[PDB]
Order: sequence, then structure tokens, then C-alpha cells
Amino acid sequence: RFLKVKNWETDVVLTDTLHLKSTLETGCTEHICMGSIMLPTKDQLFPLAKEFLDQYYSSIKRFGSKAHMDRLEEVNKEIESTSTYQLKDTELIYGAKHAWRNASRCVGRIQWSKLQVFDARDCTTAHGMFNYICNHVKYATNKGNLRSAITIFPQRTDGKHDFRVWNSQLIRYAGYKQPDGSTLGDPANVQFTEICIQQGWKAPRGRFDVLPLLLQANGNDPELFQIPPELVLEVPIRHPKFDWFKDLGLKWYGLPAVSNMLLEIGGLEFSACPFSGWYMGTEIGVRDYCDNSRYNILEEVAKKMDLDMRKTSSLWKDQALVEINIAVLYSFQSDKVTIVDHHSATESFIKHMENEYRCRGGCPADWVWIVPPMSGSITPVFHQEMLNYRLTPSFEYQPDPWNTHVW
Amino acid sequence: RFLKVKNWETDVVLTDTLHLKSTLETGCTEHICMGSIMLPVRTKDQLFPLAKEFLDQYYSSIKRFGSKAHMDRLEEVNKEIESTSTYQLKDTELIYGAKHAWRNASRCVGRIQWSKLQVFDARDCTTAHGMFNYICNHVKYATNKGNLRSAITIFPQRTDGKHDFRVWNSQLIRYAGYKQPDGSTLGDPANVQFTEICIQQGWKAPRGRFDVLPLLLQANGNDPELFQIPPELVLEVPIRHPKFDWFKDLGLKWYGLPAVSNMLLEIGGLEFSACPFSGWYMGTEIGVRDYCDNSRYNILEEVAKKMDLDMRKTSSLWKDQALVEINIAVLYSFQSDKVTIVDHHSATESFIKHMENEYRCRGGCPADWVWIVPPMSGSITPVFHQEMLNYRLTPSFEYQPDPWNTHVWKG
Ligand code: HEM
Ligand code: HEM
Ligand SMILES: C[C@H](O)[C@H](O)[C@H]1CNc2nc(N)[nH]c(=O)c2N1
Ligand SMILES: C[C@H](O)[C@H](O)[C@H]1CNc2nc(N)[nH]c(=O)c2N1
Ligand SMILES: CON(C)C(=N)/N=C/CC[C@H](N)C(=O)O
Ligand SMILES: CON(C)C(=N)/N=C/CC[C@H](N)C(=O)O
Ligand SMILES: [Zn+2]
Repeated sequence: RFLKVKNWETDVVLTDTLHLKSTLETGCTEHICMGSIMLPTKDQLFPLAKEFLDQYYSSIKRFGSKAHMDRLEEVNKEIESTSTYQLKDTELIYGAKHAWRNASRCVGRIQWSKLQVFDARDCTTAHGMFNYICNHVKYATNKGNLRSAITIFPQRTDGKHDFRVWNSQLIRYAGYKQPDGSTLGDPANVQFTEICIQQGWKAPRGRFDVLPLLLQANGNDPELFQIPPELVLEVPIRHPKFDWFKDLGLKWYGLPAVSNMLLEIGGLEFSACPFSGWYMGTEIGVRDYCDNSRYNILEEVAKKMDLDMRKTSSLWKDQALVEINIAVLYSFQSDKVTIVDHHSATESFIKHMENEYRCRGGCPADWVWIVPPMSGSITPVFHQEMLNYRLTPSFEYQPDPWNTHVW
Repeated sequence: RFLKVKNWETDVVLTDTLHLKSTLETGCTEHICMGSIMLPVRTKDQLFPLAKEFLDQYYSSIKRFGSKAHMDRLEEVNKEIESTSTYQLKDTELIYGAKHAWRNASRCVGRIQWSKLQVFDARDCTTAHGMFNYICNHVKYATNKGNLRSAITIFPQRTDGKHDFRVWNSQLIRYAGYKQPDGSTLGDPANVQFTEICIQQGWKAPRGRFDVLPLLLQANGNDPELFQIPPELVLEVPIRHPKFDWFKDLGLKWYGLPAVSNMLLEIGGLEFSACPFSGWYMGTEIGVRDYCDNSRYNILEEVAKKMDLDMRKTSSLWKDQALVEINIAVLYSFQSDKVTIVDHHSATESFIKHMENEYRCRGGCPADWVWIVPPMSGSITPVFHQEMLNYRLTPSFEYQPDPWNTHVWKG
């Protein structure tokens, strides 16, 4: 019941005790493992609140102090009365840093404690949300020297007054279905792109159109807004040895900023909480560019390289994959936009795991997400056993608002 | 109740009911997933149920469930168990059993082939020398001059746990590992311990980078014995690259026949502790893992040096570039010598088709995603995007401890 994890390349064995503090369910049972599935009252609120405050006061070496006992009463009285409660700033900051700390799918968590938290709980309108977001984007972009940040909008009330960013990331490219049957731009965003168009956006109908923000305050209908282009840092993609690479016409944006998730802290639900850090190269080079259902450029790149595309066993896909990812790296580096390669990231995450094992007694890690989608086994995370479990505070998925929202 | 898996690339949704016929445990609980953990004397008491379940399966497969021959077989197994404590499989039940253990191996990407398996019945074997003869026949049959054929050889089942047949090698064919006084390793570092055991048992070691290990064989719970596979039976392939002429001068080769020999086969509750089986290699096994694991041959530096890559920063992706070239070389070398091999694109595509067939015909297909997805180019193979349910079905192959860890030395 104290569990061991072995690294098979180093034989380093770590003992996990943090899992016993585990809260939610995984989706697995003793009969069936669901490891590779993508999506596997006043009465409820007080336990959740207490559980959170207890770990907060423990973290600041004040467990069982009068300041602890007092906050616990003050929160309880506020729930008994208002049916919700408000977090102190210090708790909000702790809660967000820790939700990132607990994110089992994030390889970048060595960074978890440098998070700039922007408290937007005073926001009331879409225009206000727009101001907050532009500010986050500029702050985080930092002219290419990216800094992690989250912006937190007001917490859920009766669930008819939700704040929501409808975008899946603050910045993403448009996707359009054509008469052709094919898809122009990013096919991941086809549906959102049509919701924007349906709302009244004028699409340039190109390959890399930055989507408009679609913002919903206090449960109202959402509203379109263009992010000032001078705030959207983008990198043209070239290759350090293939001169023709630039003619492929590829670019990507510098700032990854997930915006459709829900932050839960002490039973409280923050349904609009966009956060951002910086890219690992493979996210763009392998997934965004090469997934068959994304930009799908392997065919075209291989041609420019004059590889034998006649049989799979030439490994032409694999060969092209590497060059594309060399190119993503080289470009961001050339332009001084922060980016991390998969070797460095995974090495860092291993050191993070070791840190957490000795300091916290463990680290929840979803191996399926942690191992990069190229060159898996030449990264140390491949050989690392990982235990996956759910801790709060957390980031959780939540339904796309268009299936829910009342118009 | 039914369970769905989705392919995120095609939106194809599958429904699994087969997991309902699982009972063995996974290592996971509702609070912890152990999906990436490598490793997460039976009495009459347990035995008849395990026998019954298996024979109910066998008899349904052959469309004879509830038949007179079905019922008589249950009754006869029942009587044999109570009289003798154990029972013997018929030849047909053994064949069906070994095939189904392959079919249910959730870590095998090659299962499209599950029904084409040559079963060698070595249940009459009594000595190590007898084991050696059986294994040679296996290797010559499976090898077939490069045109590989899947096969398994099944030595007598466990009785009291004191009379076990064991193949002490982890594969029938594999290279020696030698730890030097300077702390480096010559040959394969995966095989250092087993190599040391062989030497202690009397093996004269050539001490090279690719010495084919001797078979170390145990019959009927006796001290195991050494045997040299005849070299003319060991197909090996020198590794060269179609465009890099210096590649051959690295001096790499590999054997063509992968044959796992240290697993236990369970059929209707019986335990076959020596059951070596073989098919053919997926290229990444040798190219990615055997050559490129840091704990294995570890050739990335030597290779990349030769390619004159920028080795001064990881972000050149010099490792990734050399890895691809090494894998191209492995597949080129095998195909040029007409030894069967499969690339990872081809093997994963076939597996997805196998998997869907199995959902439609069988009601499911247990798969372990962590193992199925190849250790290079993960997401450009269709399995990466395929959700999978992992669970334990019988008949099965299982791990078992290395025999030097349990064996009582006779002398
Ligand atoms: C600072 C640099 C960071 C790096 C290099 C990094 C790395 C990654 C990578 C590679 C993924 C997989 C994403 C995908 O495959 O789509 C990921 C997922 C995740 N990251 Fe991090 N991350 C970083 C910062 C952050 C921050 C600041 C937060 C929250 C405050 C965070 C929370 C998460 C969450 C919740 C997921 C899973 C998203 C999902 O399930 O779709 N990351 N991260
Ligand atoms: C026909 C050619 C075959 C191919 C291309 C194939 C493919 C693979 C690959 C790539 C692995 C992963 C091995 C590793 O990473 O160490 C594997 C594992 C496995 N395969 Fe297959 N296989 C084939 C035939 C068979 C046969 C004939 C059996 C037994 C009847 C079998 C049963 C297994 C089992 C039990 C494992 C798990 C081994 C372990 O956990 O260490 N395979 N196979
Ligand atoms: C089916 C499978 O779980 C799915 O493809 C996962 C696998 N691993 C992943 N890993 C990361 N980092 N990102 C992803 O989107 C996925 N997709
Ligand atoms: C800890 C981790 O599960 C381990 O390294 C696994 C991952 N996936 C694998 N997949 C295959 N095919 N072979 C392996 O040896 C491994 N190793
Ligand atoms: C916000 O999370 N971070 C910092 C990150 N690197 N990646 C997030 C998801 C981005 C997505 N994989 C993409 O490729 O755009
Ligand atoms: C026995 O299973 N088969 C046929 C197979 N392809 N792989 C078996 C293990 C081989 C091991 N990974 C190796 O590289 O030697
Ligand atoms: Zn699990």
C-alpha cells in the first residue's frame, strides 16, 4: 500500500505515499485498466473546503493554529449562510500553483511554483474578460521570453451564471471546410470556426488565421473580439539546412494557452481560468503539423526531401518527422521565443519527479501523456514507471459550452 | 454492461463486452492506475473450476457446447483431478489453448497472426538433452531459411512445483554480456547476469560483442544443463545502411528469430513453465531498443559521430536523426537477406484492423497501450490515437521469476 516505482534504465526505485491522500476516481478498476481513455450543495462544499484549508495551513507551517481554526469557522459560517465562500488571495494563489502541481498529464511541472496568478474575480463583462486576457497574453509573451500565467475569472454560482472562454486556447488558427471536401487551416477548430462565423466574424479564409476570442460573462451570450495582432507573437518556420523549407509557408504561434478547462479549489469551480506557459517542440512539429487529422504535412515535406514514399519501410515519414521538428526548434530559437525540446523537457520532469518523491512523497503522472509522441524510448520518461492518481486542487475537462449554453 | 473506446483520428467508436469475462486483477484500483508498471503448487480446490471454464470455452469455439462429448469430457477431467490431483489436455485443447494465450496477450502488437501458430507438443520430454533436441527442431522449423514461421514448443506442465521444466535463457537466441574490470560492458548488458551464470556452469566464453549464448536447460526440476545451439541453425543478419557505406563498419549484426522462452503459459489452470514461442521481429525492437537503449548496446553516440551531426545540443535532434538512420538500416538489412521483419507502420496498421475485427467478432480485444505504441514515432502510427482497454483473459502468458532465484541446487 506504499507503492514502488522503478526506473528501468537507472534502477532507481521511488516509494510513493502521496497516493493515499488521493481524492477522486481514476476510471480504472481491478478488472480493467482505462489508462489510455482520453475522457475516462452546502453538504458537499464544507468537507471539500476543510480538506483544502487543512493542506494550505499545513503548507505554511500553521496546522492547528488559531489562525487555522478561525479561518475554518469563518468559512463554515460563510457556507452555512451564503452557500458558497470566497478564497483569500493567498489561498487562491496556492490553489492554482497546486492544481498545476497536480496535473498528471503535464511534463512541464518542474516549473509549477513560478506561476503568475492574475485575480480577475472582480470581472463582470465580456469586454472586461477581453481586457484581462489581452493583459495576460502580453505579460506571458514578454516579447518572446515566455512566463507562465493563469487568469482566474469569478467562480461558479448556480451554474446559470458561468464565466467561460469558448476558445480551446487563447490563440489558435481557423479551420474551414471547402467544396473541395478537404480542409483549409486547422481541422481541429472547424466547428468553433463556424460558431465564430455564425456569430459574425469575417474570416480571411487562409491557412493561419488567428481566431477571434469568444467570451461569455455571467452566463450571458458570448461576444467576439480580435486580439491585437501586435500581441500575437508568431514564428515563421524555416530549416537550418533546407532552404526550400520556408516555401512550405508554415508559421506557428509562440504562446500555448489552454483556456477551456475548469479549476477546482476547495470545492469551488472556476470555469474560466486560461493558463499558459511555453511549448515543447513536439506539440507543434509532431502533433499539430503531422497528425493525419491536423495540418498533416508529412506527404508534402517528404516530397521536397525526395524520399522514397513507395513503401512504409523506407521510414520516410520518420525521416521527414525529424527534420520538421528540427525546424520548429531552430525557428523559435532563431527568433528568441522560448521553447523546449522533448529531451530537455523529459530530463527536467525526471528531476522534478525525484524532487516530489523526496519532498512530497510522490508525483501523479500519466505515462501515456508524458512520453513524447516521437522518439519515446530515447527519452528517460519512457523507462520511468509512473503512478497516476487525482489530487485536488485540480484542472479538469468540462463540456464545450455550446452544447450546454442557453441562448 | 458495455464499454466504449474511440479512435481520436477516425472517430470510430467500439463497444467491448469481452471485458465482462475477465476475473484476474489488473494492478489498478478506482484510486490508482498502474498502467505503466512493468510487473503490477496448485491444489484440486482451485483446479476444477479453472478446468471447467476453459473447456466451456473450447467447446463453444468448436460449436459443441453442451454436447455429449462436452459433458463426458468435463466428467472425465473431474475424475482425473480428484484421482490424480491434476489432468492432461487433449492435443486439440492444447493447440487451442496456446493460440488463445497468444490472442489474449494484451502487450502483443502482432496478434493479427494469432490463429497461424505451429504448436509443438513436447509433453513427452524427460531430460535436458530431450529439451535441447526439441528446441533445435523449433528453431530450424521457425527459421525456415529466413521465411519465418510462428511456433511454440510446450514442455510438460508443473506438478508439485518441485519438478519444473525451465528454459533459463530469456530468449532461445540472444548475445552474451560481459562486465569488464573497468566497469564497461562488452556485448549485451541485458544479459550480463545470465551470461555469468552460464560461465559458472562451465561455458567457455568467446568474450566478443555478439556471442550467441548457450541454452541452459532444466528438466523435471533437475539442475539445468548447457548446450550449444548448432551455429548453422542460428540465422544472423549483418547490419548495413542503403546509403551510408560506413555503417557496415560499425560491425553490427542481429539474429533473425525472436523467441521468448521465460514466460509461463496457463491453460485451464495448468501451468507450463517452459513454453518458448517465436514469430518475427518488428524493426524497432532491434533498431530503437536493442541498439539504442542506454542500458543496451547504446550506439547512438558512435552512429551520430559518424554522421557528423551537431552533437553539442540536444535540440539539434541529433539523437532522433541517428535513431531513424539506424532503424532504416535494420529493415534494409533484413529485407535484403530475405529474413521476415515488419516495420512499425505496417505492424500498427495491421493491429488496428485486427483489433476492430476482434470487437466485431469477439466482443473485444485487450490491449496495453503503453506496450502497443512503438518506441519511436509514436503518434504517426494509428495505435497512438486508439483508445484501448486492458484486462486479463485466460489462457494467458505470464511472467515468472528467474529460475536461479528459486531453484534448489542438487549438485
Ligand atoms: C511552462 C512550460 C510548460 C511546458 C513545457 C508544459 C508542457 C505540457 C505538455 C507537452 C502537455 C501535453 C499537451 C498536449 O499534448 O496537448 C501539457 C498538458 C497540460 N499542462 Fe503543462 N506545460 C507547461 C506549463 C503549464 C502551466 C503553467 C499549467 C497550468 C497552470 C499547465 C497544465 C497542464 C494541464 C492541465 C495539461 C493537460 C491538458 C489536457 O489534458 O489537455 N502546463 N503541458
Ligand atoms: C508474428 C510475429 C510477431 C510480431 C511482429 C510480434 C510483435 C510483438 C512486439 C513488438 C512485442 C513487444 C516486445 C517487446 O517490446 O519486448 C511483443 C510482445 C509479446 N508478444 Fe508478440 N509478436 C509476434 C508473435 C508472437 C507469438 C507467436 C506469441 C506467442 C504465441 C507472442 C506473444 C507475445 C507476448 C506474450 C508478449 C509480451 C512479452 C513481454 O511482456 O515481455 N508474439 N510481440
Ligand atoms: C488514445 C490516447 O489516449 C490519445 O491518443 C492520447 C495519447 N497520448 C497523448 N499525449 C499527449 N501528450 N497528448 C495527447 O493528445 C495524447 N493523446
Ligand atoms: C515503465 C514502462 O512501462 C516501460 O519502460 C515499458 C513501456 N512500454 C514498453 N513497450 C514495449 N513494447 N516494451 C517495453 O519493454 C516497454 N517498456
Ligand atoms: C498551457 O499548456 N502548455 C504550456 C503547453 N506547452 N501546451 C498546452 C497544450 C498545447 C497544444 N498541445 C498545442 O500544440 O497547441
Ligand atoms: C516472441 O514475440 N516476438 C515474435 C517478437 N517480435 N518479440 C519478442 C521480444 C523480442 C525482444 N524485444 C528483442 O528485441 O529481442
Ligand atoms: Zn489503470
